[PDB]
Amino acid sequence: RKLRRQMDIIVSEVSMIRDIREREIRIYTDAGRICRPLLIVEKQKLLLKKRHIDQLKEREYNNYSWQDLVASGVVEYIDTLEEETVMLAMTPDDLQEKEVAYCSTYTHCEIHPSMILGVCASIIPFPDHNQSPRNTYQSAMGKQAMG
Amino acid sequence: MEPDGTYEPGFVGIRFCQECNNMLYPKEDKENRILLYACRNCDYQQEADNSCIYVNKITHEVDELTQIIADVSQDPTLPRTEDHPCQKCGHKEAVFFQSHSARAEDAMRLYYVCTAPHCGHRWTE
Amino acid sequence: GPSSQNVTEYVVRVPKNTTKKYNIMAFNAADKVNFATWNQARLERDLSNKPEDQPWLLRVNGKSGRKFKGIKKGGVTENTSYYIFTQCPDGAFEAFPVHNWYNFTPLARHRTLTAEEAEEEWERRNKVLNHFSIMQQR
Ligand SMILES: [Zn+2]
Ligand SMILES: [Zn+2]
Repeated sequence: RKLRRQMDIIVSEVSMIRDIREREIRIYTDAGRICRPLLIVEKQKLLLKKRHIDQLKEREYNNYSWQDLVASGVVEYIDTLEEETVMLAMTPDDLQEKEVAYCSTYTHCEIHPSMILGVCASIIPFPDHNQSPRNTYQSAMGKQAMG
Repeated sequence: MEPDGTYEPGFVGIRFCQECNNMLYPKEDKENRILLYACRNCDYQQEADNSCIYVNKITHEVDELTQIIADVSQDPTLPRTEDHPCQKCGHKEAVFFQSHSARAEDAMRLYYVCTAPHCGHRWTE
Repeated sequence: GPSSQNVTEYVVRVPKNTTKKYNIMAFNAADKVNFATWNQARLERDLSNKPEDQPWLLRVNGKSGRKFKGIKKGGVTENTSYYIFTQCPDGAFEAFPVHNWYNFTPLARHRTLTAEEAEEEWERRNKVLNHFSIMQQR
C-alpha cells in the first residue's frame, strides 16, 4: 500500500485486497475493472489539507494536475472488490464529529455523495426529494429533449 | 461413566501405509479377535488403537472457538468495543462478530476476540 | 564463546573456472530417506516411451532399493539466484551457481496392478464388492 501510494506502481491498475478471515492476499492487474477515486484518511484525521487546495487555486496559471494530487497520496483509486473491505465514511463532518459515535476506524472518505449519480441523473435538481422511479423516468426523457 | 462427559474419541481419519504411503482400511482378524488396518495394494498391516472406524453427526459441534483466527482482530470493518475485560489479560477493547457462516445454526450469540498482542484469546459470552 | 561477544568472518569466493553444472535433489523429510543405507545408485534420463529436456530416474541399490522420478523446477527465478555455499579447509566460503532444480519422488517396487486384464470392466460391475481377490488372481 505504501508502494502504491508512492506511485512506484500504477494505481487504478494494481488493485489489492486482503481477506483477513481466510488468511489470503489477492492482487489484480487485468483490464476492465471498474474503480473510483477516494480521499484517504489516516489514524482518525483526513489526509488532504489546505496547502493542496492552495495549489489547486494557483493551478489557474501555475503548473499543477490531478496527477500531482494523487502523487501526494491523499487520494486513491478503489475497485469494487477492495471496496468490500474498506471502512468508508460519508463526510469529513462525521469523521471529525465522531466522539461518541459507534465507529472509529474509517479508512477512506467520499469527495462528495452527489458523485454516485450518472450523467443524466445529474441534470435533475434535488433528486433526493423525488420518489426514485420518478427520477428514472427523467433520465430517460432528458435524452429526448431538444436544444 | 458420567453425564458430564464428552465424545471426542479421536476420529483418526488419517493413518497411511508406512511403505506405499496410501490409506489403511479396516479388516477382520478372526484368529486374533482384533481389528487390523491394512493397505489394499500391499501386505503391510498394523493393529488399530481404537474400536471406532466411523462416526457421523454430533449435530452440535457448535464449533464456536475454532477456525476463527486471532488475527481477525486487525480488520478495520469490525466493531471495536468499549466493553471491557479479556478474560485472560487485564486489558479492555475487543473486536466482536457473529456466525459469519452458512450452517448459521441460528447462533445469534456474539463472539469476542481480544486485540492486544498478549493473548489473541478467543472467548464467547 | 557463542553466548558472548563472538565474531567470525569468512572469505567468500565465486570461481569461474568450474565446468560442472550444479543441481538440487530434493526429498520429503516425511519420506525418511537414509543415505547411510544407499550402497549403490543409478541416475539416468528416462522417457523411453516418448537428453537435456528429460526427467531423471534415480535408482538406489538396484532391485533391492527405492526408485525415484526427477522433475524440473517450475521456472527460473525473476529477481534472485539460489547459490550453494561450501566450507573450505583454508577457512573461506565457496559459492556455486545452481543450474537447475529437480524434484525426486517415490516410485514403488514390484507391485504391478495392471488394469488391462478386465479391471476397467470389473470396475463397471464394481460395487466396492471385492478388493483382495482380484489382486491375487493376476
Ligand atoms: Zn500399503
Ligand atoms: Zn487478552
